Amino acid sequence: SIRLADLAQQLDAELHGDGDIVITGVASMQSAQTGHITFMVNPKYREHLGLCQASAVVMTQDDLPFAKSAALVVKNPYLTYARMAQILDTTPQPAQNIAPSAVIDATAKLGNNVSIGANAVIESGVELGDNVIIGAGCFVGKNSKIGAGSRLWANVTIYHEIQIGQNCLIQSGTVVGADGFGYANDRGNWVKIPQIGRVIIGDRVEIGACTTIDRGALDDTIIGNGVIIDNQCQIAHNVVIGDNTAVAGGVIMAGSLKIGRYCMIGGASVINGHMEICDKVTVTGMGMVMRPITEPGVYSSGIPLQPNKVWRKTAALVMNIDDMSKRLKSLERKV
Amino acid sequence: GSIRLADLAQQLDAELHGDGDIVITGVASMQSAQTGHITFMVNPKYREHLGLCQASAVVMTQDDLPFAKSAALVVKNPYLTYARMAQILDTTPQPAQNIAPSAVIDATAKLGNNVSIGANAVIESGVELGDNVIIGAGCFVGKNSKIGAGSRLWANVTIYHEIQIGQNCLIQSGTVVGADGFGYANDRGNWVKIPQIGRVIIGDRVEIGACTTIDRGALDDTIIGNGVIIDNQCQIAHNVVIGDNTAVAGGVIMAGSLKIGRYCMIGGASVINGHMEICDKVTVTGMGMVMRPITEPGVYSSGIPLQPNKVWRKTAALVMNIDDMSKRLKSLERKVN
Amino acid sequence: GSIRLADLAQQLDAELHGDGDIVITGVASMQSAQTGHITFMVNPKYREHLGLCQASAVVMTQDDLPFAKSAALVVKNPYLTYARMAQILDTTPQPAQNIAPSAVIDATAKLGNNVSIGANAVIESGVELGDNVIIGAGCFVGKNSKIGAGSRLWANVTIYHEIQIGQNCLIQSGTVVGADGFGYANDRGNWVKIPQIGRVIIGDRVEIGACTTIDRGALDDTIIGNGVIIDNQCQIAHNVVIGDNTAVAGGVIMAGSLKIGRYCMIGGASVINGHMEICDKVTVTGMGMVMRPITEPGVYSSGIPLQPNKVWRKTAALVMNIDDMSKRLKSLERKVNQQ
Ligand SMILES: CC1(C)CC(=O)c2c(nc3nn(-c4ccccc4)c(O)c3c2-c2cccs2)C1
Ligand SMILES: CC1(C)CC(=O)c2c(nc3nn(-c4ccccc4)c(O)c3c2-c2cccs2)C1
Ligand SMILES: CC1(C)CC(=O)c2c(nc3nn(-c4ccccc4)c(O)c3c2-c2cccs2)C1
Ligand SMILES: [Mg+2]
Ligand SMILES: [Mg+2]
Repeated sequence: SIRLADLAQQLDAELHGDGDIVITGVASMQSAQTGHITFMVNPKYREHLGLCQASAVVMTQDDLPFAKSAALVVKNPYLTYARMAQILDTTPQPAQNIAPSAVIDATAKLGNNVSIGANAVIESGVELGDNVIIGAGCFVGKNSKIGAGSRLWANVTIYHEIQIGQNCLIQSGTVVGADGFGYANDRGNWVKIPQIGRVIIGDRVEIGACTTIDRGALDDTIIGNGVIIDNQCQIAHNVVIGDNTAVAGGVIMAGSLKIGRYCMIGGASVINGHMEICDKVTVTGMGMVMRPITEPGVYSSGIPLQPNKVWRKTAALVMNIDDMSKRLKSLERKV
Repeated sequence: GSIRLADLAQQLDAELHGDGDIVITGVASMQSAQTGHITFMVNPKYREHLGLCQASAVVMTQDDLPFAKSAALVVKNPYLTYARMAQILDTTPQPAQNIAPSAVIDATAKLGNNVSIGANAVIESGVELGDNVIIGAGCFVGKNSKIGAGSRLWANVTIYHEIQIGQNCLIQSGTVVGADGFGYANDRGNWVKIPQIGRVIIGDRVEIGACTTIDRGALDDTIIGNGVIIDNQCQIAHNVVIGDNTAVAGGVIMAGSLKIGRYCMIGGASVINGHMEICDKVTVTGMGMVMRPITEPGVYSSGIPLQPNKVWRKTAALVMNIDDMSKRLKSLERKVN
Repeated sequence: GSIRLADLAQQLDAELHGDGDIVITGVASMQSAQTGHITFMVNPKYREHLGLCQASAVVMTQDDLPFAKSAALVVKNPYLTYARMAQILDTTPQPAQNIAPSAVIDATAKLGNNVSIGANAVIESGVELGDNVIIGAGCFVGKNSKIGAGSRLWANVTIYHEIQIGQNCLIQSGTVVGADGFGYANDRGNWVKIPQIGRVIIGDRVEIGACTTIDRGALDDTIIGNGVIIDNQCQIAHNVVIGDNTAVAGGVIMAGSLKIGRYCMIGGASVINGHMEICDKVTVTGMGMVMRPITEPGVYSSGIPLQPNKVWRKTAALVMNIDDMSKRLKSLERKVNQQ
């Protein structure tokens, strides 16, 4: 719990109402009860703010006239919401202290206040920084290093020789450092290319659940600082992702792709490899990226949904578009 | 477990034609069935082939009966009868039996009657496991989560904190329920984490495949209705709502705050945008690119399917330049008129 | 790990030019290579750059040799030689060594010689592990499953019951082999589970990436042939059959009862529908949408690639209205034909 006056101070918001109100948590506008602080971004929710039963509402100045409760005025309600939710976070830690069922190699190097959950497995030579938390059931492979403040939820797999920076967060089911998909071909038989590169993850990286990030073949797969990656993504060997880029759910990236800084890769996109995407590119969901992207801006692909009866005709016509083109050229020639 | 044919026929509400004392030991395909096996025929084209099936009994319709070359179980719906008899004769093991000494179970967890927990599973404080719940080896169940009676998790399932799972659910290995939704605010180009303090509510009789991820909500909850079936490798984002009885095939990727109605069918590898609604009784065919709300029931499709590469090159180049083609058509139309 | 250059050259069937007594400690990229490293050159545009490479030896072709600024191993196939020398000098650790005290192993399991089982792995009753099999930490191997000699599972792999895996396979972490196929009957709108009592049969020398799922069959079996390579995040549905030496890149989804032949190459993020067959020696390029059987070898493709969003908006609008474009074209043809 926190006093509304103290919360507004920490949030650099200006308070309009009883600063002695006690805030115990954050809630949506529709669910907020007494003690909750909430927020609004869309002006449509103005007309019925009197129906919201939160103790306080984070809003802008243009919103204040419509307020029907204590209000914290800020320039950016959504960012203030992020900050106040961190202050009022109820999320537990993946582990507390080192569990007696954890299996930790005697050559592991552990900092202070490291927590390791039940049945986690820590291999030889692993370095865990101060305040690192390893969840139940994780595996951390030989000589990997995890920087101070980083946290793995339950059942994360880190392979060997992996480097992870400070204050990262990796959700369950994710695998960092599996072999890249590298094979030579000897007369039709695949010949494995050992993948002896690594994965380097920077600081403040968040990776979702059941995402896979392969190690490089010789040099490294690199995730920049401040990158956020959603669930179900595949980051192939020797991919390089620039700082602060965001990758939404289910994105598949091929080997040796380079993505710049401040990019936004939409859900379920497919990005081919051995090419570069420049800074400040947005690919919208399901984008089929076949060529380098050299200019910033928003890019898209795909023919959207239609009723099935309509789609049948659309697809058949598109598949015969060469014949349509030939007929147009012939008609131009004749006219 | 072996069963007399007459008893199996009674449990299936089938009409027995043949020796009720035949002992059935399992279910098999028509081509693999041997003595002791029961099988089924759904396709009357195989009537002439039944003499090649070595099953001790065959489930079939009344129209099929004159063609039988074995004891027959006559039913109205051979396919449904097959599902029922396979359940009766199921050889699938349980994920665990009893409580393994290597499992780590917080003292405050509440176990119902006849709960089984497999080797090296981890059960956090405040967890409640209903009667007959089975947790597979190596699972994690997070703080205060509740799993209803008869639900079963295979090995290596991850349930986060404050998750509610109904009765008689089944969750395959590698699945993660309740990870953080993809919630971040942007501050001058830096991403600022939004704690995801909502939950996941999973209803009764829900089946979830392997390596599927269902994220918790930001403030309110991600909700999966009763009787929903979800295949492998699906992504259900934070604050998605999936209505009762909907089926989601493999590899479907859903964005945040999507609401899918009841009785929908979402084909494999579809991609569904967020902050929008799909009404009841909608079918999206495979690889559907769902970018806008769907407000009428029925069948919807997208995608330009495969062609020989030489042909595809022309299709793709012409589509990409279709604006020029459209302009040329208009210009030719004006010249002719 | 260290090996004299002359000995390495002999094991590679390479021709040594330079000091055979050089001690090679590992493999590196041309850009990263330092003393003790061996590297390779596949692209002759780097001949002028070899003086910037500080490897102790470089694998190259006879045509490259005049450009060398180091000991050289001359071979016909630098890329294949690299694969072989990377295997000889492999630094990849094993998933486990010996049998960990924290592993839980059913008394009825049968182990071959020199089996290793990692910490907190769980082995069910009736499992058979062949000689030199390695089971990583935290794995689960379900009842009666059999893993052939030399096969290795990395950490946190799940093998269900009644699964058969061949020799010298390799499965990366997070993968699930033998989960229930997506099988349901329907009773008045209620899904009725169909127990999936078939199996998965995986052949010899199969490599499977991370977080891939391969479901068991409904009655008969899901089958992966010998020498198949499957990348990460793939989905192989119940009763799929994949022929020998086929490669499947990352994120491919295959629906039930698909049959893929031998020597196929399935590009990343492709979607392959089921109850159909793809013949031998078919290449599906990335993101391919396969709706019909493929009966002739060769290369097949689908998809409309990326455009700037403002351009894409117009493209999508025109395509969605392509039927009207077709009707206008036919009408203009009748006019030009004087009808
Ligand atoms: C990173 C952020 C804070 C902001 C953001 O821009 C974003 C976010 N979540 C998304 N989910 N999906 C998605 C998921 C599944 C299917 C389809 C789409 C996107 O495409 C998402 C995007 C993007 C839009 C355009 C480029 S990235 C949250
Ligand atoms: C649930 C059910 C008993 C019936 C059903 O409706 C269904 C089933 N299995 C499927 N597999 N795939 C699939 C998987 C991967 C790639 C491509 C396709 C579908 O699209 C499937 C569908 C659906 C078709 C259209 C909408 S849902 C079995
Ligand atoms: C097996 C091999 C040594 C050779 C090979 O053929 C191949 C390889 N890696 C790939 N990655 N991706 C990919 C991954 C993610 C997104 C987009 C593309 C492909 O499509 C790949 C392919 C293929 C190309 C065409 C058919 S298979 C490595
Ligand atoms: Mg243990
Ligand atoms: Mg996908």
